[PDB]
Amino acid sequence: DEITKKYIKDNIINVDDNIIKKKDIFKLKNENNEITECAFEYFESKKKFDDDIESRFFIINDNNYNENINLIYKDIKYCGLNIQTTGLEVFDENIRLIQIAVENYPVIIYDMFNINKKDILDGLRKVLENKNIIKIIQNGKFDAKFLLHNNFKIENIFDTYIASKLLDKNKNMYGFKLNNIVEKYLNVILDKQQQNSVWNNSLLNNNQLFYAARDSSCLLKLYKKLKEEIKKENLHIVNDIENKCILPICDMELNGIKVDLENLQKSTNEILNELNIEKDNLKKKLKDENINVNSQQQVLKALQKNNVRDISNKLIENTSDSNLKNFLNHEEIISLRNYRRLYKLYSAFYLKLPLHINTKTNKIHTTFNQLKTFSGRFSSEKPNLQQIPRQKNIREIFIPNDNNIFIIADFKQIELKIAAEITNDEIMLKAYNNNIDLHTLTASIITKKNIPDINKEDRHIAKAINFGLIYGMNYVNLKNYANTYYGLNMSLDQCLYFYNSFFEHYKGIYKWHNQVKQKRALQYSTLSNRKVIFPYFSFTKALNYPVQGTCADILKLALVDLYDNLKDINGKIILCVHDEIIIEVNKKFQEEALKILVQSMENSASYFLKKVKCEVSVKIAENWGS
DNA sequence: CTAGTGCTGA
DNA sequence: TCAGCACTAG
Repeated sequence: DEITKKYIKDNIINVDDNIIKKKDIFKLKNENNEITECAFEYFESKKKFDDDIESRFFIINDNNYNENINLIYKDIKYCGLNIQTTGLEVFDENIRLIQIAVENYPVIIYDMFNINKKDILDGLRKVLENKNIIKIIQNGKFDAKFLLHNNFKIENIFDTYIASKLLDKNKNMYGFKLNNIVEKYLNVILDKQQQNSVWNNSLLNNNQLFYAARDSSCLLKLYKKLKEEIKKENLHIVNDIENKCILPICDMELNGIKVDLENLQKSTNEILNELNIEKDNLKKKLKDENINVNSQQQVLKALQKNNVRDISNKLIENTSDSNLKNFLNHEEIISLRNYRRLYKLYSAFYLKLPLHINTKTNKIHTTFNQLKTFSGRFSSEKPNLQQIPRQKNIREIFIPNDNNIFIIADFKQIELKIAAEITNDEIMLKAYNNNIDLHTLTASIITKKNIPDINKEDRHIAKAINFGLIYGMNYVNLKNYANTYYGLNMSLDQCLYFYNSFFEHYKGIYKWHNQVKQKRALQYSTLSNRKVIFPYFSFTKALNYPVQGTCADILKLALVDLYDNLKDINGKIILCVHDEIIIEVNKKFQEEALKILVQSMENSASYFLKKVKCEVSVKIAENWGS
């Protein structure tokens, strides 16, 4: 039909009319700073949209290309960037459209599947690569991944999703989509009713492209309002750190971590054989061949039948971990706990990892979020690399690529040092400046011994108590935390003495607790001014948000600096979990990468914390579990 | 024979 | 998060 092929030469198919090809004379400055009149071709919606957002759009392909269109990019400061892709997986999908939105101009849509002259993208590469031009994106991680994977270099970025998330102060988890944000801040409905229309086809319908253009032009007005809103709330530091942390995260996701298939198979066979042996032993002990070991009620009934009792001659009724500890003087329950451990490992990690390794490259690629967590720390999904077992044997599976070497660096006592800085405790700072660990100090003041005499067990009691009480746990509740997560058995009188002694000397933390509990404020802030508003008062969250948020800020600034400092030796950032950062470098640059990483982490720590000097433990490792 | 909720730990 | 196990419905 002639109506549907009116603009087929530009790879546009007309569905419901509502499209007109119009030519107008534009005014632009030549490279020599001379106003040169140029005539372009742009498409417009025949039926005007009720909103004020821009809807005109160019389309640049192999034939329609005009050399003077690059004059739009000259002497700009912000540009709206949005890309449409054939699918979500970066490795199995290509980029369909690149969209650049420039103020008081139509959006420029690059038809990637119909571009073959590499000079067509010459100006796009410069406008993306320039550090003085701010690129506005929605969910910038996705677009940055897709652009970097396709040999585009992107340097500056301003994610409207990040600004919207920070401004809401973690009040709501859902929302924060382009329609929601634009409705909230501009009072305009984008009509995002496109149900993920077909993009793989070379021809694209009218409504698809007009939805694409309005999703890009609206980012300029959102930038204008959100910049002022961030400046008003003094969130510019956190916003800048987060925006610059997009590229490190995308680099981590693209690089991934390699998996040794041979060692993985060997470990899987060994663990499965051990599981079978333990299952047979438990079957013999439970005296029920048909019993399903995994069934909770069945094992409860079996143990009840066998009549394993307490020291108080009390029978078990729940197989929770805390309950199982009380009953340990029988072989049956020991075998049951061992089997539970083995089964948890086998069914959580070994059998689940092969679903995540890509056979095309033999690597695990993770999805890193940076604002879903309440504290602000990174969170990983699909393969939850934070949920990997911490045992040395398990982590030995992960290895660097061929002809490379890992460099693992992690902070020491970062939460405690941040707490000392924020609360301004007189004694903690003076201790740290003399090179004594706060765990050692806590152990010494508890045990009344001098610093040299502290053993490892006292250090362990200190490790429990310091993390226990800094976040406001009551002395009664210290028992459960100590026994559950460290195995120490403590008498409540001993806990009372520990609490009194701990808060008698560290005056700063006591004053901090008193102020936070007296004020009962609903708004809290970190040292990067990342603000959060809780629905109601929560003492533990109140005392925990500042330190952990500042730790997240320190790690993010470290990644931002490290990504720039590693470009000389082609280092690859692989992972960032807890207070740990992993980078792979070639074996020739083994020595320099260590100094680069140490300097980056130390500068990041010293930017925020000023009283205390942070130290980093770095080791050159052949594999993760070294 | 397939669907689910509802409930219990690792 | 993640897995798995008794109890309603055709």
